[PDB]
Formats: sequence, C-alpha cells, structure tokens
Amino acid sequence: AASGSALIFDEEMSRYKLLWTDPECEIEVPERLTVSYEALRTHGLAQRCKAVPVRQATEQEILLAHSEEYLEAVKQTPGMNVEELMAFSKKYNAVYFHQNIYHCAKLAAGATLQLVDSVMKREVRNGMALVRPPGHHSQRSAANGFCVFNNVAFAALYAKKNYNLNRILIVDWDVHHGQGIQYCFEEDPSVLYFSWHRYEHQSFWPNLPESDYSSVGKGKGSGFNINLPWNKVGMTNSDYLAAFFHVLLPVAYEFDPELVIVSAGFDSAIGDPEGEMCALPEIFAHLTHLLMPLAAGKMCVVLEGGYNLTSLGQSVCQTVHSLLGDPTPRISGLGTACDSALESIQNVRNVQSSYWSSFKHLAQDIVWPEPLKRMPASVRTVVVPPPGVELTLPKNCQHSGDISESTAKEVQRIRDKHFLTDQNILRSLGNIISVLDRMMRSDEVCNGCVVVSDLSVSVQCALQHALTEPAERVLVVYVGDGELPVKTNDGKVFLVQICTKETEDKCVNRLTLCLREGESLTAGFMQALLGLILPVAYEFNPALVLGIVEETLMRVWGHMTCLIQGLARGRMLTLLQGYDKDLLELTVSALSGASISPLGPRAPKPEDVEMMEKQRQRLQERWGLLRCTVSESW
Ligand SMILES: CN1CCc2c(c3ccccc3n2Cc2ccc(C(=O)NO)cc2)C1
Ligand SMILES: [K+]
Ligand SMILES: [K+]
Ligand SMILES: [Zn+2]
Repeated sequence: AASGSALIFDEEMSRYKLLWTDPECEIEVPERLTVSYEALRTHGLAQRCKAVPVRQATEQEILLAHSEEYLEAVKQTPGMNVEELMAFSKKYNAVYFHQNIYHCAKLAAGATLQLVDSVMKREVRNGMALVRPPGHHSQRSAANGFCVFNNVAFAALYAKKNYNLNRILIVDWDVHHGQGIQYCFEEDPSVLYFSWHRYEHQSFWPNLPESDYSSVGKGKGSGFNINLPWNKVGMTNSDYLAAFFHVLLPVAYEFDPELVIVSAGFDSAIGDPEGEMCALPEIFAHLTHLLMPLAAGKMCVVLEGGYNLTSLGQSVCQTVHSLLGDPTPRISGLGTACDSALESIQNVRNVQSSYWSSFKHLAQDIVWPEPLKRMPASVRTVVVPPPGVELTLPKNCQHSGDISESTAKEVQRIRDKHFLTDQNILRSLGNIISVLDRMMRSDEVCNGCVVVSDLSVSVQCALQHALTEPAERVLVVYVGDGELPVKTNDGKVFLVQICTKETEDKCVNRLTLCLREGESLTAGFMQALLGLILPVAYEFNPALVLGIVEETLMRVWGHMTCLIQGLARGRMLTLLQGYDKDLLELTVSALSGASISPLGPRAPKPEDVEMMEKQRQRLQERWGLLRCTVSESW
C-alpha cells in the first residue's frame, strides 16, 4: 500500500508576470509560488515530501481538453512583443499573457499530470502541485481569469483515459466558480464537480447565471454538478464546514470516487482581497482531512488562486500537513452557518434531492492569530492487546504494557477508593492511565487502543483520568446497548451512542442512534456520521475522544475512526471489549493514519432517516452546526 506525499514545484513557473498596468490582474504574481514553497520549506514540510519533477504537457495531452485552434493561437504567444501580447490578452476576459506563459502553462499542466501518475501508480499516497498559471477558469477555446489551460480538467480526463477510472470527484474550494471545469464535465456522470464560490446573486465575477445552485449538470450528467453560491462575503469556518457536512461529504461518500482532485484555491481564506471571506487557514487542514478517507486516500491537490501572500503560505502548509498525516488543529468557536449560507445550502440540497435521495425533505490590513505548530507524534499509536498476544504493527505503532511505579500507585489509589482484585483488569487500568498520560501530557504519542475486559470500570477510569489530565471536554463515542458510568450534566462530556434498542433522549448533551437491522445499516451509519455526529463533535470541540465498543455493523469503524481524528488534535483512546483480531487491526490501522478501504455501494431505511432527522430537530437549537435550513423566525 502506497505511502508518502508528492510535492511538485518548479521555479520556472514563477518566470512570467504582468507586463502592463492593470489593477485588476496585478494580484497574480510570481511571488505566490515562491512564498508558498518557502513557507513549506520553513516549516519542514517540503523536506518530508517526495519531490517529483515537473514536465511539459504534450500537444496530445492538451488536446484532451482544448481545441486545436486555441492551442495553435496560444503557441504563437512566445513570439509576441508586449504590444502584441496585450492585444492578444484583450481577446479574452481577466487574463494576461507573457512571452513565457505558454511554456509555464504546459509546465503547470504537466506538473498536474505527474501528480496524477504518482498517485495512481501507488508511488505516493497523495500529493500537491504548486503551479502557475491556475487552470479552473480556462475553457475548450478560451483563456479566462488568469488561466490558460485547465490543469484540473486535464487531470480528470487523463486519469479517465489512462487508468480507465469510472468515478472521479473534483472539489473546487477556490473562492471563484470554476466554470471551465463545469462546462468540461457537465454531461459526464463519471466526473462529479463540486464548487463553492463567491456569487452575491450573480453580481460577483464571472457573473454567470449557470454558477447558481440550479445548474445540476445536463443529460446523463444531471446531478453530477453541484454549485454552492455564497451570496454574502465574510463566510466563516462554520459556513465552510456546514457546506461539507450537509452538501459535499454526503454526496462524495455515496458517489465513492476512485480518485479525488482538489482545485485548491486559497483565495477562500481570510485576508484575501478577492474572496473577502473569513475562514482561517486551519480550516484547510480539515477540508483536506475530511476528504482523505475517499478513494483509499488517493488525493491530488492542485493550486488554483490565493493572493494574500500570508494566508496563502499558511493555508498551503495546513493542507500539506494533513496530506502528510500530521494531527489536525483544533477549531474553536464553531456554531450555526449564517442565514445566507443556510439559504444556499437548503437550496442546493433541494434541487439535488432528485439525484441524491439523502437530500429529500418531507413536506410541510487584515490580521488573524498565527496558526499553532502541527507536529506528528514520536510514535503515533500505542496498542495494548490482551496479555500474551503478539501482533504485526504498522511501523508508526507500538506496544505499551509497561506500567510505571507512578501509575501503579494511582491504580491502587483508585482501587481502594471506588472498587476489586482481578489483577487483569487492574493491569488494563494501568495501561489506560499510561496511554492517556502519554497522549495528553506529551507530544510523544498521538492516540491509542486498549483491549479491555470489564467495561464499566475501564470507562470510568479512562473518563475520570482524562478530565484531570486536564481535558476540559471529552467526546465519548460508544457502540453498545448498555448504560455507561458517564455523566453528561455539566457540559464537559458529550455522549454519542449507537445501539439497537430505541431509548428516548432527554437532554442535549447526548445523541443516541438506534439504526434498524439489515443491509441498510451501513449507509444509515455513514449518513448519521456526516450529518449528525461530525457537526456536533466539531462544535463541541473536545480535547480527547473516547471510543468504546462492547463485545456484543462495524464495516464503518475505520471511517469513523479516521474522520473523528479531526477532533482533539487526533487524540483518541479506543477501548475494545473482548479480543477481536480483525476489529483490533482495523482500529489500529485507522488510528495510525493508514488508508481506509472504500465502502462501495444500499440506501438507508426511511425509519432510519426519520430517526436521524428527529435527532437533528431535537439538537440543532443547541448545536447550530447541525442546521441545513434557515430557521423559522417567530
Ligand atoms: C474583481 N472581479 C473578480 C476578479 C477579476 C475581475 C476582473 C475584471 C477584469 C480583469 C481581471 C479581473 N479579475 C481577476 C481575477 C482574480 C482572481 C481569480 C481567481 O482566483 N480565480 O480562481 C481570477 C481572476 C472581476
Ligand atoms: K470554487
Ligand atoms: K459532471
Ligand atoms: Zn480564485
């Protein structure tokens, strides 16, 4: 199974620039590339990436997306002087040409193709191409919006042709609409395009009626084009995450792509003079992480825009950090999306409900704090199997049954206070405390898994010891039907429970998911995970995640374990009751950052969707990130 992240970059793509006065275009500068690579170098990220050389896209490759007439016209620009270059530029909208830009456009496109080959040949897990010029506005026969050739559209056509892929997801999180990509694939159900973009009721460039939520694709492609217009500026982390939980991810996990390509424009970040949005660079760590379980992690990130040199470097590092598997930053202050965003979300969900049934509803001078440091743990995952069980661990895991004397005193302290004598339980309690101490009190260990015999005693000591680490908030995720010694009456704990017996939920610090039996159970769980569990978990913002499985589904445990590591900087402790060799290896693999096997194809039972929406109604006034409609004003 592949490992590593590719980083594709060449200084040659910084060797063209605007040659005449034009305040509109003067933000597209060589320094965008130099600042981003240097930021990656400064933070040690470029050094941990496999450098793959750029190459030129061939004529044949360019003709996958562009016409002979347009290519021939661009091919003449290297011979043009400044007067001729300006006249050629003015044949198009919002684009400038330079003696070297045709060369650089072939490099930008070839760089993308190199990234596609590195990932699809399993030479790396994923990667990023830092390229100029950007691509997503260019069209079959036109340059547009600083773009000459459509790098990302190339990548998907090339992956289709050379790897016979049937399903490709393109995520365009640039702040502008990538109309060139939309047009390229609008009739094509094999490529799913998602774009959010500043729109402001069509008053924002490119001013197109077909950038609205009502453009769903054409013909056999209907439903495979998803536009989310932002009709106000100032969108925040919460708006962006609401878009992912309630629009992009539900569709993406049902689509089940074989490759993911990101049109990664960071002009959607705070401080950008084009986007004027308010999302922090740290949000791109989570946008990346939330897509990484798709396609067994095969993700090709391609730079589009981003014009605030500072938010640019920081957002590039946060993305590469997540591609490398480094722990995600905690996102504080999350809540409801704003009314305009909720309107956009509700509108796209409604027009798309004919194609993704999951969307059906039943009738009625800028500054921000510098991002903290993200550092992979010395050893990522600690595993404590039952005594005398030696297993083959991934290279970033480790055993740890070695209870210290400090720990041993604490276990007796606890034993004599609250409980009796089973020296096996008492050893596991020493393991829980030692693992928790390494997880919280050091950057030495990220997360862990402990196999456990007596649940009630083990949960109590894990939870109670976690609180005094200190862990100000603890998310508990429990697969089982019991009642745990967990109190949710002070706001320090949120309890997620997936069980078989329907049990009424009172207060708003608990989410109980009772899903019916059958082959429908897998999709229902995923829909609950993306639509309920993650919105609450993210708003709750825990400092530790505590997973609990009773010996008495679980085709999704790897997906939950991966996605839930977006919380608490990836600090998750899982207690498995009883030894199950496969569930233990699955848990360890997801905790350790390995790729997740895709889920493939059966839609959820209407009783399950009713139960989940009943839970959203019950919880969304407390937890506003659950909302996917505008609230009714009294
Ligand atoms: C300011 N409005 C929005 C942008 C714009 C407009 C415009 C008008 C004339 C020339 C260039 C222009 N530009 C330049 C422009 C800036 C950024 C991007 C971009 O990042 N696309 O992903 C693409 C184009 C209109
Ligand atoms: K976009
Ligand atoms: K499409
Ligand atoms: Zn842009």
